[PDB]
Amino acid sequence: KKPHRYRPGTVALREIRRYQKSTELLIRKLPFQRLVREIAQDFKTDLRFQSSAVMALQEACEAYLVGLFEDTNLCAIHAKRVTIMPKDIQLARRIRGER
Amino acid sequence: KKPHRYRPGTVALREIRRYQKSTELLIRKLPFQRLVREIAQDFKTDLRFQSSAVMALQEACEAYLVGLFEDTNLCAIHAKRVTIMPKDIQLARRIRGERA
Amino acid sequence: VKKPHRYRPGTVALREIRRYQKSTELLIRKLPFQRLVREIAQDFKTDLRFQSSAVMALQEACEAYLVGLFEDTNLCAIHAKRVTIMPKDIQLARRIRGER
Amino acid sequence: RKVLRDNIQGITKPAIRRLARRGGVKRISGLIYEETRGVLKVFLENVIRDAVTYTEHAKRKTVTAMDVVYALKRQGRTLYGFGG
Amino acid sequence: KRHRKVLRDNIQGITKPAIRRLARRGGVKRISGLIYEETRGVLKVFLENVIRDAVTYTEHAKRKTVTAMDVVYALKRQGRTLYGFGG
Amino acid sequence: KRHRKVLRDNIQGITKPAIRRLARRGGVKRISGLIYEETRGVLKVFLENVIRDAVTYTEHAKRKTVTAMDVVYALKRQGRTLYGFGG
Amino acid sequence: KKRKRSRKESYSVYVYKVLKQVHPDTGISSKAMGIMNSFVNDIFERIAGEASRLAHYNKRSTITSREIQTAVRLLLPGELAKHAVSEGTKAVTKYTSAK
Amino acid sequence: KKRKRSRKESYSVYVYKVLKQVHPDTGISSKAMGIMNSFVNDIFERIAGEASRLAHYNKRSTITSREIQTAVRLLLPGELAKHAVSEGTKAVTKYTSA
Amino acid sequence: ARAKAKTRSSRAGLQFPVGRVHRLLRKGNYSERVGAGAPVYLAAVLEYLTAEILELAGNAARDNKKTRIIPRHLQLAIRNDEELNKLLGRVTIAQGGVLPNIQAVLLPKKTESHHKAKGK
Amino acid sequence: LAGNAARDNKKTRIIPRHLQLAIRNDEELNKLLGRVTIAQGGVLPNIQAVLLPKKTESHHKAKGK
Repeated sequence: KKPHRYRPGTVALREIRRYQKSTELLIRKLPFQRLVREIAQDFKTDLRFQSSAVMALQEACEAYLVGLFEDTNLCAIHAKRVTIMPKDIQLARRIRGER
Repeated sequence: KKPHRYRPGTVALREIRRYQKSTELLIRKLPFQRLVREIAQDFKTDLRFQSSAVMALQEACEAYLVGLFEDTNLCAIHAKRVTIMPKDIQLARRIRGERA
Repeated sequence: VKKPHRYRPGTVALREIRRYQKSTELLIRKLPFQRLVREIAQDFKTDLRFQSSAVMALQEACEAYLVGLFEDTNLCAIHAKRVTIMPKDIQLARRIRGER
Repeated sequence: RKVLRDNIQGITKPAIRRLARRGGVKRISGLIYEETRGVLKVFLENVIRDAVTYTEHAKRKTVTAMDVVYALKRQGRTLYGFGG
Repeated sequence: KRHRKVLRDNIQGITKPAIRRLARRGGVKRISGLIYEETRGVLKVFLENVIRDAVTYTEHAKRKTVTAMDVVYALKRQGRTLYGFGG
Repeated sequence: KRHRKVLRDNIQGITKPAIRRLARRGGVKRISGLIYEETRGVLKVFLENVIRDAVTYTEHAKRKTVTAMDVVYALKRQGRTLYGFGG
Repeated sequence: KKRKRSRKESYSVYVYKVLKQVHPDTGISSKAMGIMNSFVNDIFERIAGEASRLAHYNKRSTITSREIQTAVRLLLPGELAKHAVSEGTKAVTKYTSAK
Repeated sequence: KKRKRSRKESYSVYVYKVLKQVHPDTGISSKAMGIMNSFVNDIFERIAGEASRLAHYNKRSTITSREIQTAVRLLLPGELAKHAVSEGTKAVTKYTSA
Repeated sequence: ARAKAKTRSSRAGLQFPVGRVHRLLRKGNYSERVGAGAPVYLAAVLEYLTAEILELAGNAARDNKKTRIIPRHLQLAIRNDEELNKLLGRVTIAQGGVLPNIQAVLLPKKTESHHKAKGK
Repeated sequence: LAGNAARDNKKTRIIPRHLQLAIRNDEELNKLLGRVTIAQGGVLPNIQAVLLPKKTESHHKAKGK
């Protein structure tokens, strides 16, 4: 029997290094194709989306989200904590000015 | 009383007298079938409404609305005005206690 | 030297709406409210003897309904552009509330 | 003696203002003082006639605090505190 | 086939004349112009509140059909008490 | 005639693994439990805002299709210029 | 229905007999039976309802005649109370003599 | 004659203990114990008063957890319903798996 | 024999009693047979709601610089909330008070009043 | 929305400050003029609650209990 259970928080450092070195999108295309379709229904119905329009919306949306999480992390390391939490996300948005 | 014109506000007194003496529902049945169906989608999907359920909802919803108007009217005649307006509806709801 | 700083009508009444709204005591005097409760109970059953905690649970519920009909007669006297509560306001609040 | 007039002239003019300056009113007309003695003798009649009915049911001659907490609860204005 | 579902135009389904016939039974004589949007706000909150309690009883019985003795059992709690269209 | 589900994907597909893959690119080491509902509230107020300006350009040309040059034109106004997805 | 179906209970036969005593040669529509049958089944759940609570406060375990007399005194209004507390005692008097 | 004063029963030890977990420094004056026993005896009356109607309307004879849960979904307002239904579900789950 | 035992409340980890909400639910004639999964659910919904009158109140006692949750501090926490003022919305709290509010039109702002001898 | 904030402060002229107390309150007009700086505006009154006087009570060691 070899449990080989790496201690908590050491599998993730290997995960961070491998993920930061590749460019493939991390949210699946079929589910995202629908979230845009639902948020478009209210503005007008009978709107037909070309293939590129869903792709651009995926690259901008991943990029806003990747960033908010590098600023939430910077705020967490300030309070002496090492983990992101719900309260930290709201200091980053008040300071950046989005409100 | 040339049929061409009756002075403003005299056709309506004939309308009030005739309307208060009959009981037929005043909102059309096919459009109100839909408002209930749209409101139901959020609470659950695959809900099937028996014929009576949309009838009761019509005879309660008309009754809440007929009432708010009589209380809005009482408030309007207080300020010396003779017409209902948007502001008057809100005083009736704060006093009755519904809005909070 | 004939200036006792006589306050203009309206500055000794906004320094009392602000000292009575921040306190928890009871405004009505206790002994004159131990005779209204007894005169109104000498007509239903003669010789009824009230306890000492039930002549205070009636004061605290007849001083919290009056301070609740004076915030619905100061939202109806500001709808006709007046600042003075008048006896035709207390009568309107009751008809809409349901207590006529 | 419970002189009828004295009992109702008991809610005096100063205390029909200080019970109303706790609501926001800034100017009070002269006739408010008469109407507001009328609406506190048709409220006590209703609360003190439904505390007598419970008291008679238990064959007692004292109107306890719990009975008033059960008269107020029926008419829609529960009181929390002076009772259990 | 029926390749369409009910959009949200329904709240404007109450027409401008219908709110002028449920207010002439009320005694109103000169309805003002802005009232029509407000009366589609007061009806809109009410129809949801009878509805949420109506669905909550049906899901208790694990059925899929909202029968009228469910509307009548929801309308009693909120305040009214329809007598008639139900048992 | 109609997909029985009308949920239009209710902020779904952003499953715990996807939000634990985007955060790890960021640098986050120990994501806390409540973040997942919040990060489905921030994505939501963004996908709507690029969209409201995107439809507003298409209705101006009267066409019924939202082409990618419309999304690149909307994204410049808010503040982030995507380079090349549409060109 | 009649496929081994259940049988409902209605106070509709009884209401017709009362209509005959007060006003002879007059009839009721079936829509007007529905409003009346509900009232007879709503006054039952308010007059009986106050009786249950009255029994518990006192500590006693039985809802006897005195309790349905205090409920009629409190729930009903002014002169439809004196005329109904009196009517009921007369029927209890007769039953005590014979059953 | 005999002593044996009827022993009054109140949920007042339990209110002091919840004050201690939520805030470890404050203390409740006697009147607040009175305005708190009444709250606990009022929400209990509403939740077991809509459960009994629900048990009878759908012909049935027992109040199981689902019935005491339909009431919380109806009597409590908007947000407090979602948090409370979850808080109970975690607490019953621990009971069965123990 | 028969072993030794511990409170039912501890077994489910709830502070509020779970053996006293079974007697009070069965001796009030609410229903004939009480399920055994219902006393535990109803001793948790009361406890969650107890903290809603014990935490918002305490936070309003520090703000007035006192160490006891007296009767008024209970009103300033059940009348300043939007989901606890729609449940306890008819209840009157003994020896409480009113929440401070003065409608804006009344506040002194007549701006010289006017109508007097032309202040011009 | 600026004149209505001049009666409240008891003056008959809409001076530069009364312009900030009207464009820094309304949500539609503070999301359009949200970067602009008024010439002598000042600031809108706000003291965060955590630092208000005492509150947690400055007793510290509080020797005794």
